[PDB]
Amino acid sequence: HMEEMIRSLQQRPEPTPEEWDLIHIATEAHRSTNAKQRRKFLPDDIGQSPDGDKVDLEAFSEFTKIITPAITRVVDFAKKLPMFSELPCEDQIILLKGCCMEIMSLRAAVRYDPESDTLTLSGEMAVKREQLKNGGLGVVSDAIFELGKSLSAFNLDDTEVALLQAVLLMSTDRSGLLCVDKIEKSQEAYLLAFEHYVNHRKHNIPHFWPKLLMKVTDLRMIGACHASRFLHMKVECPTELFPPLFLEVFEDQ
Ligand SMILES: CC(C)c1cc(Oc2c(Cl)cc(CC(=O)O)cc2Cl)ccc1O
Repeated sequence: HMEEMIRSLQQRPEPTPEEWDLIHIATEAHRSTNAKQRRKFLPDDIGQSPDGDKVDLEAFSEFTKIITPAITRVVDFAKKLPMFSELPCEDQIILLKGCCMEIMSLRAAVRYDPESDTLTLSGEMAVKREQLKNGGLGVVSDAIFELGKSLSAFNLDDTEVALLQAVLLMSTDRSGLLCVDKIEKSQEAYLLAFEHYVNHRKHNIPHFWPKLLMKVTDLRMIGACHASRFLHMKVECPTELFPPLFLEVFEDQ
């Protein structure tokens, strides 16, 4: 026990004005690159749940038509982060390929609406778990909805979502990177700045930070699992339906 005491005995350092700068740049890089009022729903006849793993081409088409902008927004987000913009093109590619699905999934998960039990892709199209699943994501769809439901309680604000994206972007998990050190350092700086921003928000939730950190694992699973679905998508879907950017970002794996 002694949880209440231990909790209160913990030091909650606020953000140092080095971290407040990061937290501001990042927060705006995020806000300016991610756009519920006039959100159009995706027709219930599209992707309505033989072949246990068949991909509904119609649904798939609807999602690939809006994926290029979604991917462009993540790239735009990265470009607005100093420590990223200064990296070699090759590095930016590897980083982007390594976190694009995660960030896109995070943005989808936070736009989750419990009322309608849907997600809003590109901040406009509202999709039901079934549709996104038949459209190609399969279980990954189940995973993003599961994450979206659980993130409602966290009340993440633009900054937490923003730093969470920076943390995902600045990873040295993939190979072929050049500036491993500089990225590593940006990672640690964002994590630290992120943690202090969470101390500042004072969430009425027990072990919030540790829990929010576990969401990163959820997103990386979604990311990794997405690479599989993508392969399955290339098998089951006409190549003409795959936009160029979509292919560059998820192929070669
Ligand atoms: C079906 C297939 C084309 C596919 C859909 C897919 O759906 C999403 C889309 Cl379009 C856009 C976003 C992010 C956003 O809301 O901007 C987030 C998500 Cl999860 C992600 C990866 C994929 O390979």
